[PDB]
Amino acid sequence: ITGTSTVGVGRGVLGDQKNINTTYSTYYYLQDNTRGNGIFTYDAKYRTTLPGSLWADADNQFFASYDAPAVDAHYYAGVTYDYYKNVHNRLSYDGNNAAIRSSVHYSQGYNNAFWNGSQMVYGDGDGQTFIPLSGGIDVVAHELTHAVTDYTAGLIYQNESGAINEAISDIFGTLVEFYANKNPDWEIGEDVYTPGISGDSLRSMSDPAKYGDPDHYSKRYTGTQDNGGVHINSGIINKAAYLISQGGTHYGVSVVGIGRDKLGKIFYRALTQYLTPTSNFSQLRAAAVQSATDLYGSTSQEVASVKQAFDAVGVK
Ligand SMILES: [Ca+2]
Ligand SMILES: [Ca+2]
Ligand SMILES: [Ca+2]
Ligand SMILES: [Ca+2]
Ligand SMILES: [Xe]
Ligand SMILES: [Zn+2]
Repeated sequence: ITGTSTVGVGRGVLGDQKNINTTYSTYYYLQDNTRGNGIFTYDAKYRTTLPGSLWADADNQFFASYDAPAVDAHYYAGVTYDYYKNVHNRLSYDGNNAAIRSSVHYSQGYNNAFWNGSQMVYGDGDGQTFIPLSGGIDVVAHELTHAVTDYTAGLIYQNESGAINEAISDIFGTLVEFYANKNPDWEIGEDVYTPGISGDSLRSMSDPAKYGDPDHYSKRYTGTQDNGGVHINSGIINKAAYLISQGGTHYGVSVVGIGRDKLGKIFYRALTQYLTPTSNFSQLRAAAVQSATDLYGSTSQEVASVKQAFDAVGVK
């Protein structure tokens, strides 16, 4: 909508207070004009027609329980926007400052979040398995990364390409989490998963096998479920990324870690300059090697580390 840029305040899903960029025009809207062509958050009002209505608030204070998922959706979209711009010189998900829209309160007890080709959608969770999914900055950035992927490599959401696609989103979801620097880890969804159980999460990049996901190519899932295991076989690429960053010895193969920032630069370049819609794991390894080569030189530690990491997860 047209109006004047303001700053509201409220509370997120985990009860933390934050300021949010809003727009004033009779009501204060969850519309952030400070980033590209706007960040827009909507109320789906427990139904599934999207996007729903642009979030409207009478006094620019967002402390109602009902407000909390909207607050975090809008805020964490801004953080994610900030990461890609500041760290990779990318302007929103299409690279040309496309408007970022999100809808919260989608359906009833909906234990998921997703990118629907045009926008972010967040369930509220059933309160058992999940609380409103926008509470997790890694979940928000995972999903927005899918948009980035869809506009760049275009990895098909099936079999190995799909698994890479999932990994990329877990990878950048995690790097945005570190970027924001609130309790960062190499786990996924821990902030909003199983409110009754502490110390768990949806997936682990540091040890995928903690939840039955493969950490080695010889352990890959080959059935047809989950689009050919896109959230399952991602663990193999997740572990590779973890090792490039953090180092370690995995099934006997030692990797020299090179840190999160170089991890991000290598995988961002692979994503935007080398991967294609039908890339497989073996082509991801080659893309990552070439990317590290472009960035640091063929005799670099960085290249050497990439080779060890894929070696360690049995990807040649
Ligand atoms: Ca209010
Ligand atoms: Ca965390
Ligand atoms: Ca996490
Ligand atoms: Ca939990
Ligand atoms: Xe983005
Ligand atoms: Zn995903």
